[PDB]
Parts: sequence; structure tokens; C-alpha cells
Amino acid sequence: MRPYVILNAAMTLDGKIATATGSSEISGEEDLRRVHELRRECDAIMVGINTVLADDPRLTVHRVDAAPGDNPVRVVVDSMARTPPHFRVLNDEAPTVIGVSESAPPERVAELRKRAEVVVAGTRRVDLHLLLERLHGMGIERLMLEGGSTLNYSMLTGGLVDEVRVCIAPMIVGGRDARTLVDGEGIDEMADAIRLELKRSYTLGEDLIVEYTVKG
Amino acid sequence: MRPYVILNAAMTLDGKIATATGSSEISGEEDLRRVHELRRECDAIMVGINTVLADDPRLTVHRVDAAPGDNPVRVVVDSMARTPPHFRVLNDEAPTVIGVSESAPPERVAELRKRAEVVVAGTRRVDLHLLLERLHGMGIERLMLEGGSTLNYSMLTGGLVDEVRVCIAPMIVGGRDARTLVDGEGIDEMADAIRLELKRSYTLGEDLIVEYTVKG
Ligand SMILES: NC(=O)c1ccc[n+]([C@@H]2O[C@H](COP(=O)([O-])OP(=O)(O)OC[C@H]3O[C@@H](n4cnc5c(N)ncnc54)[C@H](OP(=O)(O)O)[C@@H]3O)[C@@H](O)[C@H]2O)c1
Ligand SMILES: NC(=O)c1ccc[n+]([C@@H]2O[C@H](COP(=O)([O-])OP(=O)(O)OC[C@H]3O[C@@H](n4cnc5c(N)ncnc54)[C@H](OP(=O)(O)O)[C@@H]3O)[C@@H](O)[C@H]2O)c1
Ligand SMILES: [Cl-]
Ligand SMILES: [Cl-]
Ligand SMILES: [Mg+2]
Repeated sequence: MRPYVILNAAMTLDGKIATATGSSEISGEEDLRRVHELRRECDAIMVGINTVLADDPRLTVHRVDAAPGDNPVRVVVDSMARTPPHFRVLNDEAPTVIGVSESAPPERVAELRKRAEVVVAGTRRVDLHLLLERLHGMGIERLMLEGGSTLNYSMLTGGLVDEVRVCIAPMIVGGRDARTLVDGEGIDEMADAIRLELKRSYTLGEDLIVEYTVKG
Repeated sequence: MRPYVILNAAMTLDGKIATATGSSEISGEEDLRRVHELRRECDAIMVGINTVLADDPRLTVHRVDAAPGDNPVRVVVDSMARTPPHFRVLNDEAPTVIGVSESAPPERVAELRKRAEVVVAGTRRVDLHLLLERLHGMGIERLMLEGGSTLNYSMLTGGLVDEVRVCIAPMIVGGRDARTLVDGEGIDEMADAIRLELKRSYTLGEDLIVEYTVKG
């Protein structure tokens, strides 16, 4: 089985979540609160290793009032155990899980096990199906997927996403090499696109929030 | 003095206007009718050569009932005069203008002049400011820019776009090499993004339409 999965993101109108140089300040203050409230509501947050290396995020509830138990499990998708042992995601604010592949150097895995629960799943790339099974077995029923574009693609095409919520900021940056909402290999034909259904749209500060379910 | 410029587009939720393979069927029938209605309220439609080569579009008012002079002037941005003499954009449905650079081979320029007005503007690349100035001279006061992503970038960073209208389809395709709403070289810092203001957002058929003004 697997938890229920909400993909949440912030993007520019032209669909970018970061520039080629990694600049990613997009959301207004209100959206950031929305995000932290949603964190409060979930059992776990999931990000890819590339996001962790780029942003060194806390991935906790800190922009809204939080009870001592409110921080969800932090989950990093990290095939070669590259999460720096010093980085904030391994701090003491909340439990952390690192999903690694069987190819991960045994020495790096052992260091991570000192600050986290490590789950091995997949040969050389993290098996997201298995990882999600393992998270569900830890009692995680509600997971918030927070990117980046490569993990987003894997999760969507694997049929592992139930909802998509996007903050669309009123700005354009362009860039053929900027990260978009969803990157990866890509679906070749518009006909074979993943299909969604708009459930809600509303303004929040300067931003436009859109909320969709993924059509089964 | 240049025309007032509305940029119109259709993209997937993840910001794609075409897959890597050039698949670009995005809008529902209702959006397409709206586009044709807006075309009729404009003096000119502008598109890049690459769009012409990819789609061979007519660029006329035909998804709604139209009369004779309802079709706007068709303008192709085409540095090296690559518009094929047999392409629909050069048919007799409507006036056509091709903007070329000084670098375009004369044989191709001379051939284009048989089927369109040719405006030579810019050394190696079309000078968009100069082109728009010359378009004003042909009674063009309102122009609809219809892509693609490279031309969009140039027009936007050139300060030559007054409004943005986007049809957002409830679908995701991903693809690191798919064409986005705006490609080109990109703005390096989110701080330096072109800023917009949302005028209104509404559903149209299955799609979500958003209309913005460009602040700068
Ligand atoms: N605004 C937003 O909504 C938002 C949200 C998040 C991030 N961002 C930004 O956007 C950028 C996106 O980062 P990114 O796309 O490079 O990184 P990412 O998607 O966070 O990380 C993807 C990486 O995860 C690892 N991985 C392991 N198994 C995988 C699997 N089955 N599927 C997918 N990935 C797997 C791979 O690296 P290994 O194989 O080496 O482990 C892969 O390259 C970042 O700069 C970030 O700051 C924006
Ligand atoms: N859904 C939508 O809204 C929408 C709209 C339009 C297109 N599309 C699709 O999206 C794709 C995007 O097309 P694209 O980006 O490859 O092509 P494009 O933007 O239509 O064409 C850009 C080309 O115009 C020429 N050009 C000359 N002077 C220029 C200047 N100053 N600035 C920019 N371009 C200049 C260049 O080629 P030369 O130098 O060789 O002349 C340049 O590569 C196409 O496949 C199209 O079918 C989607
Ligand atoms: Cl955070
Ligand atoms: Cl057409
Ligand atoms: Mg791209």
C-alpha cells in the first residue's frame, strides 16, 4: 500500500520552481503560511536529495504555531546516501528517514543511521513504490511531496500522487535550463498526459493557488 | 510608438507549451474559440519562425464565424527568411509581414516579397523594437503575440508585452527538454523577474484562464 500523497509547489507563471542558478524565492508570505499549515496536517514530508543539497531546508512547521508533536516525519530520497550529516534536515526538530538504494556506499549509510532511520529500497535508484510501502508501515497515511522537479516526475508517472496544489506567483523568469514544476524524461505526447481535475482556485496575497486531484 | 501587445498562450499545469517531440495539443475547443475571437479584435498576430515551421498554421479567424477583413495582419519573426514559400501563413487569406535580419540570403528575401511584405530589421537577429515601430506604420495598434517560448522571452525582456493571457490545461507532461511558456536564456535571479498583476482568473470548459498585466 502507500500513504495519501499531496504534491505541493510554488512556481512562476512560466512554470519555473528555480532558475538555472538555483534562485527559488517565489512564494509570498501568505503561501508560506499555507505551506506550513499543510505540513502540520500531514504525517510526513518528502523531498529529493537535490533539493536538500541546494536549499539546506529544515522541512518543519515554523511559520505557524506548532504543538510539540506537530512536525511530520522528514523523508529524503537519496539513492547514494549524499545527505550531509551536518545539514538541517538531520537536526533534532523531528524524526528523519533517508531512502537510499542498495548501491549507496556502506560508509555513508552508517553515518546517516546515527542521525536518521535509513530505508534501503531499489538497486541503484530509489524504488519509490517500496519506500512508500515502508513509510505506510511506519503509520504514515498522509504525505506531503515538496519536490523537486525530478522527484515530482517519478512520483507522478509512478501513479503515487493523489493531489496537486500549486502556488502560481505573478512573475516570469524564463530560462531553457530553469527547473520547472515537473522535469524528468517527460511524456512524449500531449494525448498521454497525466490528467487532473481542478477542485479549487483562490488568491492568497499576490499569489494564485490552484488545487487539483489526479484523475485515476 | 509600438502596438499594444497581448501575449496569448496555452500551457500544461507544469508550464509546457509543447513536448520535446513537438506535441502541442493543449487547449479545449472553448479556449480556441476565445483565441479566434481575440484575434479578430487585434490588428496583427505575431509568431516566431520555429512555430511556423513546426505547425504550418493559417493564423486566421476560422474557429468562429468571420467576415472578409476580420483577419488581422500575420507577422512572422524570421531572421534568415526561412519561411517556406508554400506555407499556409503565406496564402491569400490575409496580409502577411515577414520581419528578417540583414543577414538573410537575398534569394530567399526576394522570394518572400512575392507573397508578403518584408521588413528588414536588425543585423543577425530581428530587432523587435524596430520591427514593432515599423508595424505601427502599417496601422497596427493592437498585436497578439502567439509564441513560441524563445520569441516570448525576447519580447518580454525587451519590454514589448503589455498583457499576458494563459490557458492552463489540467494536465502534466513533464520533460526537461519540453518547451515552456517562456524559454530563452532566462533571468538569473527571482528578484529580477518580470512582475505581473492578475486581472482575473476563470474556468473555460476544462481549462483555467488567467489574465495578467505586465508591471515591468
Ligand atoms: N518552488 C518549489 O516548489 C520547489 C520545491 C522543491 C525544490 N525546488 C527547487 O527546484 C530545484 C529542483 O531540484 P532537482 O529537480 O534537481 O532535485 P530533486 O527532484 O529534489 O532530487 C531528485 C534526485 O533524487 C534522487 N532520486 C533517487 N531515486 C529517485 C527516483 N526514483 N526518482 C527521482 N529522483 C530520485 C536522484 O539523485 P540521486 O540518484 O543522486 O540520489 C535525483 O536526481 C531545486 O533547486 C529546488 O531548490 C523548488
Ligand atoms: N501553446 C502555445 O501557447 C504555443 C504557442 C506557439 C508555439 N507553441 C509551440 O511551442 C514551441 C516553441 O517554439 P520555439 O520557441 O522553438 O520557436 P519560436 O519562439 O516560435 O521561434 C523563435 C525563433 O525566432 C527567430 N528570431 C529572430 N529574431 C528573434 C528575436 N529577436 N527573438 C527571438 N527569436 C527570434 C529565431 O530563429 P531564426 O534566428 O532562425 O529566425 C528564434 O529561434 C513550438 O513547437 C510551437 O509549436 C506553443
Ligand atoms: Cl523549511
Ligand atoms: Cl491557425
Ligand atoms: Mg526546460
